[PDB]
Amino acid sequence: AGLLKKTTGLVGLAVCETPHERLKILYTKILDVLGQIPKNAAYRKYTEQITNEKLGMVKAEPDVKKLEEQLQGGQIEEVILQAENELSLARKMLRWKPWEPLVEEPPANQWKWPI
Amino acid sequence: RGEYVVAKLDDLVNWARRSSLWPMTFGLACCAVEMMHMAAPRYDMDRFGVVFRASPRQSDVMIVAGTLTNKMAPALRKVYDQMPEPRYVVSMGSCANGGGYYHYSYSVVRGCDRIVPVDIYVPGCPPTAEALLYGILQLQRKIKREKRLRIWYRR
Amino acid sequence: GTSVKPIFSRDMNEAKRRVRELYRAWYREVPNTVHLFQLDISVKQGRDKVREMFMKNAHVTDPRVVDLLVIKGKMELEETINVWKQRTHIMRFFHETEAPRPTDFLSKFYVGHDP
Amino acid sequence: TYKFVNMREPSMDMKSVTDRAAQTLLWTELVRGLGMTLSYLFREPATINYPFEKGPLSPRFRGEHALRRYPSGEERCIACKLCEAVCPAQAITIEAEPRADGSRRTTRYDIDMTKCIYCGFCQEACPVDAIVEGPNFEFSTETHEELLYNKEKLLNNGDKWEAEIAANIQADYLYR
Amino acid sequence: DTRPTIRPRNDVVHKQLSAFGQYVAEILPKYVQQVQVSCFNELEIFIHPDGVIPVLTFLRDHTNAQFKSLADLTAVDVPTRQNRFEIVYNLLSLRFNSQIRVKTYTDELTPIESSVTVYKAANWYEREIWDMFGVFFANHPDLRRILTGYGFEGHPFRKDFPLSGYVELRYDDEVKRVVAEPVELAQEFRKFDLNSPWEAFPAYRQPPE
Amino acid sequence: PPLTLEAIKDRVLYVLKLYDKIDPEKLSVNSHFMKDLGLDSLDQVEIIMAMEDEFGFEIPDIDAEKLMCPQEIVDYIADKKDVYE
Ligand code: SF4
Ligand code: SF4
Ligand code: SF4
Repeated sequence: AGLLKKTTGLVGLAVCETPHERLKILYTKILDVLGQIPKNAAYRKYTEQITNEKLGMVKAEPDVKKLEEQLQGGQIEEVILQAENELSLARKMLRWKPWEPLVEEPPANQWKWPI
Repeated sequence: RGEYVVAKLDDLVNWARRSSLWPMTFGLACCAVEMMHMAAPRYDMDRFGVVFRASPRQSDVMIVAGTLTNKMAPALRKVYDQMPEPRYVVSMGSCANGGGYYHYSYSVVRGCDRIVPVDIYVPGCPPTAEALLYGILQLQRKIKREKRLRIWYRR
Repeated sequence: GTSVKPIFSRDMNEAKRRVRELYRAWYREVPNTVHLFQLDISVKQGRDKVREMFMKNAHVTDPRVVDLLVIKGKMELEETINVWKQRTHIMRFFHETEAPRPTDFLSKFYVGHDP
Repeated sequence: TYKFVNMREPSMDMKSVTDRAAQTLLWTELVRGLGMTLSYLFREPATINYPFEKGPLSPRFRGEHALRRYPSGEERCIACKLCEAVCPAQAITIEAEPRADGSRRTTRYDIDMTKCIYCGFCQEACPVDAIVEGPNFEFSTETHEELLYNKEKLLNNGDKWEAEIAANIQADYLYR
Repeated sequence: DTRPTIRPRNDVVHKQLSAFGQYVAEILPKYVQQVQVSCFNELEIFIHPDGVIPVLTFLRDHTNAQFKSLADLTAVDVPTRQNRFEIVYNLLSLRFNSQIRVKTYTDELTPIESSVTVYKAANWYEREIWDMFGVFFANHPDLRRILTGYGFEGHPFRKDFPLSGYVELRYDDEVKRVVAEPVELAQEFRKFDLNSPWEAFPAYRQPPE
Repeated sequence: PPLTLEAIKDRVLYVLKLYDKIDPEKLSVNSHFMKDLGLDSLDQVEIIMAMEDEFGFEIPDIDAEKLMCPQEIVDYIADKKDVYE
């Protein structure tokens, strides 16, 4: 364990006295929205791989310090904030459905260098 | 003599006009470094009676320093008009006096003299601090070569 | 082929609609800019100068280009009222200094060997 | 590796608060500024007595140009035209036509001071070290036209700042 | 380094960003037309105009990308292609110390939805492109002229606006103001046709037409 | 006192008379701006603006295009002003 973090070292980014539980509830939350997107999508094929992966590390080891090394995400507040925008990123591409092939192929000589 | 009294008065009127004139800047570009890098202790100019001071209503000579863009052109003209008479302008740097590097570009006027009546030209990219100090010295010597009251009396 | 993405217009109707209150905004703009910027040119002088600039952009027949002229058109009026521009900027359209370029064949022939 | 700057954790003991309270009540950090400034006052200045003495320079100093010449007086310029081929501001204009003794050397060498950048690319571009950056800098003029140099002006400065330039280029050709 | 002249090349970086390029490709293959790694180890993403918001948001919050530092946004205007304005962003990720380039294509008329939602850094990296190039980005807070004279016409950094421009300033006595006029040059900017008539690099040789 | 339609009729036709291009001759009760009087759509924006100063009123652009003759100008503003004399 450890005594409360006096300062996370990043202004604006405050402290959270409930590291593992807040990470977990946010983590099942992103598991929830992962359901609506189809499983066959490479999004869901890749997020659930890292979902079940580092949900185990937070669940197995409850200490703040050991979790920091295992996830290499600085302080927990950074990680949960990082996972927070992962939730928002999950919501945006829920409606986007970027799984069908290219919208349209590029023009013939649009790419390729030199001109 | 009639010419002698106007001669003594003319000297007294402009003897310190070349020693109490106080420079004015606009400090556009890298020439704005030597602008006040001369105000640094090494090439002291405060000793020469000159001392940098914006105060556009209460200054004598403006050292135009940097690249003169068209976008700023109104600002300089309104400053020079607000400038009291007598007034002199010094074009420091190749860009200020003649465009220099950017002479061919679209957003710089080719030389400051196209905008303001330009006195002694000090060249340099940038002019090494004493080169303007030499240029300022030339301006003060030019002040001596003046017959203001003499011309008035001749008329 | 003709498939292009909009910004503000679909049909010339709404395209001509945008230039309508663009004129309306500009029509009411003349009385204040001349007085507040302290000019010499008359109010109707400005109004027709606004007017003629419309006629220059009149031969285009593409809803796709007019709006680009509209946004360019709406990119100037606020620059005048909010004293962003200066006297050399707004009297510039009042093309005054330059000599009048000769128009007949002889006068162009006399001035120089250019078209 | 890194180190913090702001964090201080000022101790709240009776002795420490006394120093902080004393500092605020009877100003001490401000008097420190007075002590530092007064110590500055009792120190000889660094000002230089121009023009009676002028600050130091280097053998590589880049100033007013000059077209040099050989030991016998021949123009080193041959109008190879490399200098304006690298002149970043296109301040160099060169033309060449025949010279009387069968030669076809240059006629025009105008480096516009108001266009020039004094980067020194010209002297490095010259294969015969014809155009160089002279040591002089006191050539301020009151007419824009004066700074517009020509062939004769360049050659005259070459004959004026000759001994100095020759010594500098002799003291610097090993570096280049 | 047995060859001090050449820049030493690295392969562990080379394949890893190559793998990450595939990673982003699979995640959202709707917009990425193709991904190109570089010998300089600068992988680049080629996206579609409608794809600006998705990919930019994707690299911003994703747990394996975290690219949230907008380096720059600019245009590489290429007349020879129908989409002359080539809008390109540069992204930086502090967590995985990598730099991502996302490249689009656009005509003079087609818009691009503003990226201010992704990065508010673009706020001013958006204005100048509209000024310097003329391409207009939709739903942006402001499209003001930031790097030109007031009332300036055209777009300079295009390959159409000449170096000297069209208008020149000068202070005139009659009007008592610095007025404009068609440009006139004391010296014409001389031409330096310097591209050699001999092929330089067989590697980057253009395929025969 | 209210603002009658004969008032509306004259003052709508009054400032229409004041603007420089319109000649008194071709002006009539109908005096359609496009095919009777003869102007441009921007000039149509011009006159409706002149109506704004005459009345001290406001008209939207959604209905400014249909105001194709003084009769509609008279009828349209009388409709919203809710005065029918
Ligand atoms: S003359 Fe040289 S130093 Fe001075 S503004 Fe121009 S480029 Fe900069
Ligand atoms: S100065 Fe040197 S480089 Fe320039 S034209 Fe003469 S010989 Fe050639
Ligand atoms: S020093 Fe001046 S003349 Fe020589 S190459 Fe540089 S800009 Fe041109």
